[PDB]
Amino acid sequence: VRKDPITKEWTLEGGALVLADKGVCLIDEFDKMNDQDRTSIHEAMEQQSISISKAGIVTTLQARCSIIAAANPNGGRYNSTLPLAQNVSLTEPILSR
Amino acid sequence: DAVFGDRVRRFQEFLDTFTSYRDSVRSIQVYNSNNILPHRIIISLDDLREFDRSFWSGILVEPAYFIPPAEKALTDLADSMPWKLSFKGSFGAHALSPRTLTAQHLNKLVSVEGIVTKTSLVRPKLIRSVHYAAKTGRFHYRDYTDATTTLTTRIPTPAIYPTEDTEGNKLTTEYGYSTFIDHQRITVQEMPEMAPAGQLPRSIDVILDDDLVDKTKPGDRVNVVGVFKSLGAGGMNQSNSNTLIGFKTLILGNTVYPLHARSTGVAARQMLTDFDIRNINKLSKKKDIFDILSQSLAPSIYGHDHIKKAILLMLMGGVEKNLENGSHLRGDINILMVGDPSTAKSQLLRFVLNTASLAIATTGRGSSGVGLTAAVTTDRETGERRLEAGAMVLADRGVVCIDEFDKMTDVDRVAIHEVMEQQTVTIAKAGIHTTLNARCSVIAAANPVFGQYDVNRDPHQNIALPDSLLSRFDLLFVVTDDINEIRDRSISEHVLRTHRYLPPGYLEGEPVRERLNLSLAVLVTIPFLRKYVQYAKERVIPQLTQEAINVIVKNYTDLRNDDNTKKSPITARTLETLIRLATAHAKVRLSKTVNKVDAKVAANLLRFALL
Amino acid sequence: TEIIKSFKNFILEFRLDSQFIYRDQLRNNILVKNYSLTVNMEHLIGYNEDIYKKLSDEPSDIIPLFETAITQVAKRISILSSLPTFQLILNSNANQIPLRDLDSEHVSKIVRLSGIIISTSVLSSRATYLSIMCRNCRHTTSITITVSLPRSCLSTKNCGPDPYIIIHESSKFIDQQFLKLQEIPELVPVGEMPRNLTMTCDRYLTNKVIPGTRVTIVGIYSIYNVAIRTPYIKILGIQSDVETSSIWNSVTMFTEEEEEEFLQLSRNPKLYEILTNSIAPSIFGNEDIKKAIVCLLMGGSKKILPDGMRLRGDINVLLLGDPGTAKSQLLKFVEKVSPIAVYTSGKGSSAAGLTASVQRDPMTREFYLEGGAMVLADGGVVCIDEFDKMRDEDRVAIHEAMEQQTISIAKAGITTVLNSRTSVLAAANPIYGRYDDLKSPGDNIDFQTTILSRFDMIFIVKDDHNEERDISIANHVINIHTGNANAMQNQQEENGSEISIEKMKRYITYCRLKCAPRLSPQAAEKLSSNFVTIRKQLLINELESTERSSIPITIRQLEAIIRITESLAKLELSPIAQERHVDEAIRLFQASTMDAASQDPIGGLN
DNA sequence: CATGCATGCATGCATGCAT
DNA sequence: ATGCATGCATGCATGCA
Ligand SMILES: Nc1ncnc2c1ncn2[C@@H]1O[C@H](COP(=O)(O)OP(=O)(O)O)[C@@H](O)[C@H]1O
Ligand SMILES: Nc1ncnc2c1ncn2[C@@H]1O[C@H](COP(=O)(O)OP(=O)(O)O)[C@@H](O)[C@H]1O
Ligand SMILES: [Mg+2]
Ligand SMILES: [Mg+2]
Ligand SMILES: [Zn+2]
Repeated sequence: VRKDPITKEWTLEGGALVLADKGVCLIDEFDKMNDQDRTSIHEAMEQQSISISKAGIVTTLQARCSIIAAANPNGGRYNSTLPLAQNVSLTEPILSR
Repeated sequence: DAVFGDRVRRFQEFLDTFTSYRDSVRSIQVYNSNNILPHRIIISLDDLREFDRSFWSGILVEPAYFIPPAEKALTDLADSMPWKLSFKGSFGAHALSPRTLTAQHLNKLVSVEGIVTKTSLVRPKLIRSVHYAAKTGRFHYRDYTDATTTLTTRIPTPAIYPTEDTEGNKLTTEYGYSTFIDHQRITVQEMPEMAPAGQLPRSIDVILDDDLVDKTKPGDRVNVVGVFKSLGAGGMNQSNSNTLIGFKTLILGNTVYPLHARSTGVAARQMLTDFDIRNINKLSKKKDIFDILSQSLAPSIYGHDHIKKAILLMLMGGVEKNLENGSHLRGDINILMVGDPSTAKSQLLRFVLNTASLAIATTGRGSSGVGLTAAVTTDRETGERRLEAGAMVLADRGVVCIDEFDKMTDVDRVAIHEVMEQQTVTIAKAGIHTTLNARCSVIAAANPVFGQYDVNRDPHQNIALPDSLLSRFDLLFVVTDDINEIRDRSISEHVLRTHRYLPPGYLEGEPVRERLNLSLAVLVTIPFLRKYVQYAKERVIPQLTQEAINVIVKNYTDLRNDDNTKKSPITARTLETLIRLATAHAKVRLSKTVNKVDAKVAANLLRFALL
Repeated sequence: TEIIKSFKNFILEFRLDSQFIYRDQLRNNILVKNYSLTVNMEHLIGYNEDIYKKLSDEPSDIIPLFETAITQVAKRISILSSLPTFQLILNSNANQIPLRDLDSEHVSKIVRLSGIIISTSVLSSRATYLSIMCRNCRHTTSITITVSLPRSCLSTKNCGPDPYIIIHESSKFIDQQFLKLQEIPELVPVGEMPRNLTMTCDRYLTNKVIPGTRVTIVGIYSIYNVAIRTPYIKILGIQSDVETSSIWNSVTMFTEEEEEEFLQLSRNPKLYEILTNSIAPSIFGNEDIKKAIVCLLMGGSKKILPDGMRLRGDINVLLLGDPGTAKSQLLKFVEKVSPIAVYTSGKGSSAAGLTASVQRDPMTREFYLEGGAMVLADGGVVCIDEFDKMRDEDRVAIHEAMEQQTISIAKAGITTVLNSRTSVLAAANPIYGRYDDLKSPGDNIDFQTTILSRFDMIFIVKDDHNEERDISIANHVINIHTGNANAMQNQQEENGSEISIEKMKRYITYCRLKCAPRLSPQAAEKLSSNFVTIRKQLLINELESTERSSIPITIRQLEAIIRITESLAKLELSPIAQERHVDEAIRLFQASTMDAASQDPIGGLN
C-alpha cells in the first residue's frame, strides 16, 4: 500500500504474481531472494492467492498464474555426486511445486 | 423569558425534595472556612427521572435550555443558606463511543468512553482585565467571553485590550488583580479492547476548563460526560469557500471519570463502608487468618500452598525507609517460579494479573529491554526530546507479571538489575539525562533448560541464570510434575469437579456469556479479598521489635554457615528479605508490631523455598 | 407536477410478482425508523418509460421530486395506518462501464461502476435547517436546505453587510462520508499505475462498506472545481460483491424454517456418520483425521469460575507425516467450511502477519492494531501450514494464545491484553524427508519437544508403499479428473447421505450458538479412571529405562479429553454428555496421541 | 528529498563445551 | 573430532533535522 508519485494518492498494488493473473510470471535469479519474496512465492504457489492486511485494507487477491523460474547451483558449478536438493538453496516445500 | 424562571423554580423544588445534595452544599462550604475544595456538585439522573420526567428529558435532549436554570437555582440555594453541575446515572441510548457518535446526537448530553490518546499543555485564559490610571487614581475593568464559555449562543463582542482612558489618561496593567482560568484540550479514541481489528479507529476532541483541567494522562481509559456541540460556519458565511467541508464538532466536558482495566495505568479502588470495616476487623481476629486468606487465592488450582502464601505476602508488601541523609531501602518482594510444563504457572500469573489493584503483563521475547525500562527517547510537537514511560515506570506501586522469563536475552535481562534493587530508571542518552521512579515488584515464571527438571544434576545446571540476577529475587520456587497414583486420583477429581459448574441463573446446556470489565475507580469472595488488602495496605505500618531482631539474626547467621546445597546463593540481601517478609506478615494481622510469630513464619517460608 | 403525480402513482400501485412491494416496504420502514425506500431501476422500464428516460437524463433535477413524493405518500401511509425528507436508494442491474472509459459523454448522467474500496474518511456534519439572527436588531429567521446566508438584513436602520449569526442550539444537521474507489488490481495495464476515483455519500448510505471490499456503484458522474475540473461520483446506491467474514458481521438470526430443518437433522440416528462423510469426500481414507476435524469445528464448553479463572473450550490438532498425504488439502478444506477461518503459514502470509502487530496510524501518528491472523480470526479457526519454521517471538505469542486465548502487548506507550479465542489446526513435515521408524517421534521434528504437549491430538500419518493401495489411489484420482467423480457422484449422496458446504456451515454456527454440554457424574468417573491408568504405564516404562518419553502425558490431556467428549455431544444439540460419548472420546484419543507414544522407544515399551 | 549522526533491532560468525 | 549453543560483533532500519 504505497503513495502515488504525482496524485499524492494511496494505491494498493499487488506484486507481479497478482498482476500476472491468467498469464505467466518469469522470475530471474530465483536463488537470491530475501524472506519476503520467498514467503510471497510460497503463498502464491500453494493457494494461488495473496492476502494482505495493511493500513486498514484487509483483502485477498487472485494470483492464478504459472511460474517459470531460472537459477544457478550452489558454488556456481553443478555437482552430479549429490541429489539436486543439495545443489540449490531452495528448500523442499518450494521445490515440490 | 418566563420559561427560564419556571425551570429555576422546578429545580429549586427538586433540590427541596431530595435533601442529599443540600447536605453536600454545607459540606464543601463549612470546610472552606479553614486546598479549597471546588464548588461542583454531582446529581443522579435516576432520581431526576423518578421526580419529573419532562425536566429529565429536557436535560437529556435539550441541555442548552435546561442546565443554566439548574445552575442558577443551585447558586441561589448556596447563597441563601457560581456553583456548576455534573451528572451520573443511566444515559440510555446516549451512552456511546467514538465510533457510534453521529450527526443525530449534536446538541445533546452524551457520555463517551474510550482511551485518552493525546493531552495538551494546560494554559491560563483571560476572563477579566483590570487597569490603573494614576492621573485620576482610579481603577477600571473589562470583561471578555468566547464561544466555548457558555452553552447558549451570544452575539460576538469586539475583544480589544484597553490602552487609554476616556479622558485620555494612560493606563497600566495590574496583572495581580486580573482573572485567569485554566484550559486543557484532550483527544479520546476507541479502546483497543472494542475497536474492530484491522480498521483505523475514530477519535473525538474534548475541552476541559477550571477544575477539570488535569485529571487524566495519555494512554488511560476514560469516560467523559458532556454536551456534543457544533461551532463556526462550514463555509456558509463565505460567498465561495468550498463544497467539501462541514462544521467542526467537539465535546464541552463537564464530568471525567478514570476507568480501571487490565494491563492499564489506572489503579482500581473501592469505597469502604462501616459494614466492610467492621467485617474486616472481625475476620482478622481468627488465628487461621493466614490460611483463610491463602487458600482462597486461585481455589481452582490444587495444592501449591506455599506459592499462594508467597503471593499473598507479595500483595501485602513490606514497609520502605527513607533516612535523613537521603538513603533509600527497598520494601518490595519479588517471586520467581521454575517448573515443568503444565504445573499451573501461567494460570497463577493470570490470577495475579486479574486480582492485583494494578498489574502489567509481559511475555519474554515479546517486549525488548527498552520497552520495559522506558528508554523512549522521542520528540514531542513542541520539540522537547522526551522520555515516554514504559512497563516498569507505569507499574509504579504495582506489579509486573513476566511469562517465559527464561527466553529474555541477557542484553534485555541486564536492564532490570537497576529497577529490581535501586527502584529507579536513570536514562542518559544524547541530549537527555533524567531519572524516573520504578518502585514496582516482579513475579516471573520460567522452565528448565532441558525441558524438565533433572534431579540428578546440580541446580545450577538446570536453572542456568547468573547469581547477580538470582540474588534480587526474594523467593525462588521449583515445581516438579512427578507421576504418582494417589496424587493423580485427587488432581483428576478436583479438575473434573471444576469442569462441572453452572453459574447461578442459567439452564443446564445454555452457553455462558462473556463481557469486558471496566470498573469505576476513585473461603472468602474475591471482592472481600480486595477490600481487605486495600485497608491493610493503606492504614497499617508495623514496626520492628527486639524479638524479631533476635529471630532474624539467628536464622541469617545459621543459613550463611551451612553445609547444605541451595537453589540460590545467600548474601546480605537475604537478611533484608527476612525483614520484609516479617513485616508483611505483621501487616496481614493488622498489627503495629512485628511479633515473634511473624519472624518464625518468615523463617519457615524462606527455608522451604531454599531447601 | 406531472412527474410528482406519476411517481406517486408508481409507488402507490406497482404490484409486481402478484404483490405490491414498495407499499409494504414503506409500511415496514416507517416502523423500523428507516426513512428510506429502495427501488430497482429496471422496474421503471415497465410501468412508465417516459419517467425512466427523464430520470436517466437530467437526474439532478428529478431526484428531489421523487423524494418529496415519497414523503407525501408516507404521510398517507401514517395517517391511514414532522418526519424528515425520505431518501431514495437506487439499485440497478444493467450494463457497466469500465472505470477507464469514463469521459465527457458521461458527464451529469447516471452511471454504473465496479471496483474495490481502499479508504473511508470520518463522518462530516452538513446543515439541513439553519436558524439565524441579526446581530444589530435581533431579527430571527431560518433557512432550509450552494446556499449562503442573507447578504443584507431582511427586516426591511442600516444593519450593514452580513449581519446574521448562526444559532447552533436550534439547527439541524446530517452525516456525510467520502470514499475512494480503485480499479481491480488484476486487469491494470502491464506496468502503468492504476486509476482511482472519489465518491461522496450521505445520510443512510454511510458506514456500509470497509476498505478492501469489492463493490458495484450506481451514481452520478459530476464535476467540481486552464479550464480544467475535477471529476467525481455522487453515490445513489451501493451493492457489496466480495467481502470477508469476521466476528462483527456475523449473523445470529435464524429463520424458523432453518430452525426446523436443523432440529430435524439433529435427530438423525446417523448424523455423526453423515458429517464425517461430508468432510473432503475427494480424498481417500483418513477416516480418523476427518473424525477429529469434525470435533474440531464444534469445540468444547468454556467455563468461568467465581475466582475469575478462565477454562479453555477449543481443540488444537497437529498433523505430522510424509510428503504427499493430502494434509495440506485438508487445511484448505477446513478453511472453506467454517464461519470464520484464516489459512496461513509459519512465517505469515504475503504482506500479512501471523499475530498481533501494533503500528502507528498513517496520519494521526497514534497506536492501532494493524491486524494479525490470531486476532482477525477470533471465534474461528486458524490453519497453520509448516508449523516447524517460524520466528521465536511468534512461538512465544502463540503459546499464550493457545491456552489463555489472549495476546498481551506492552510497548512504549500502549499496554493492552487483546482477545484471541481461536482453534489451531497445524501441519508439519518430519526432518530428513521421511519419518524414520528407528528414531523416536521427538527426534523427527525441528523444534522443542515441549511443544508437543500443547496440542490436544497429534496424528502421525505415514506413507506405506504397497502395490494394492497404489492402484486404489490411482483409480480414485483418475476418476475425479475424468469427471465421473465430479458433481455427479456427490449429488446422488446429498439425499440423506451428505450435506452441502453452506448448509453445514450454518449447522455449525447454530450448534455453537445454542448448545453447551456438561458432563454427567458417570462420565466423570469413567474419565478419571482412564487418566490414572495411562499415567501408570508411562511411569513404569520411564523408571525401567534411563531416558524420558518424547511424547509426554500431562494434566493438559485430561482436559483435552473432557473437551473431545463435550464436543461429540454438541453436534446433536444434547444438553448432557453421557458415557456413550466418553467411549468415543477415548477411542479417538487412543488413535492419535497414545499411538504416537506407541512409537517411542521409552514410552512405547511393553 | 539527499546527507550524515545517534538509537535500537536483527543476524551471522566464532569459540567453547560436551558427547 | 564434530556439532550445537551462546555471546559478541557487524549490519541494517529507523528516525531525524
Ligand atoms: N495443580 C493443578 N490444578 C488444577 N489444574 C491444573 C493444575 N496444574 C495444571 N492444571 C491445568 O493444566 C493447564 C496447564 O496450563 P498452564 O498453567 O499454562 O501450564 P504451565 O504450568 O506450563 O504454565 C491449565 O489449563 C490448568 O488448568
Ligand atoms: N489420500 C489421498 N486421496 C486423494 N488424493 C490425494 C491423497 N493424498 C494425496 N492426494 C493428492 O495429492 C495432493 C495433495 O498434496 P499436498 O497436500 O500438497 O501434499 P502435502 O500433504 O505433503 O502438503 C492433492 O492434489 C490430492 O489430490
Ligand atoms: Mg506457561
Ligand atoms: Mg503441504
Ligand atoms: Zn437587522
